[PDB]
Amino acid sequence: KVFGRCELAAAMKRHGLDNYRGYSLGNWVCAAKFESNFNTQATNRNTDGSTDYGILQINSRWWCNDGRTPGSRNLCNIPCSALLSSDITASVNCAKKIVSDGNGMNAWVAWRNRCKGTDVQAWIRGCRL
Ligand SMILES: Nc1ccc([As](=O)(O)O)cc1
Ligand SMILES: Nc1ccc([As](=O)(O)O)cc1
Ligand SMILES: Nc1ccc([As](=O)(O)O)cc1
Ligand code: NA
Repeated sequence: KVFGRCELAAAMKRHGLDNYRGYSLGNWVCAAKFESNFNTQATNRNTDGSTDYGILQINSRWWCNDGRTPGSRNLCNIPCSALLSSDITASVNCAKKIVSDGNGMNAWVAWRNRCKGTDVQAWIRGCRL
């Protein structure tokens, strides 16, 4: 599924990401835009052999099991394919675990480089939430 901007903002809010760990909703919408282009089916291989999955490009080295990242943890206890669903529940639950992990949203390279410190409220302008 390719989400619309306000459509994703509504979904993330309904799942309690807004202000989760102090990160306002625009942070999560911005991250999703620059990690996946709002596409739940997005996958991208990393140099280390792991792969990033879904709307928030969750990594198989630590978070989900993709059957091919030898030496990996599956801390969200989920197959990585579950993170590609049109239903973002699994991605959201796993993201809440990641953002609690210690480095907060810095875990997401696109957020750090393209969202952090910017006017992220712009990402939810016009939405009815
Ligand atoms: N903004 C953005 C554009 C393209 C992609 As991709 O799913 O092609 O790696 C991901 C994010
Ligand atoms: N050889 C081997 C291949 C894949 C995995 As796994 O990414 O499912 O944990 C573990 C070991
Ligand atoms: N200056 C400023 C910085 C961030 C935010 As907000 O995205 O946490 O609502 C609001 C104002
Ligand atoms: Na894994």
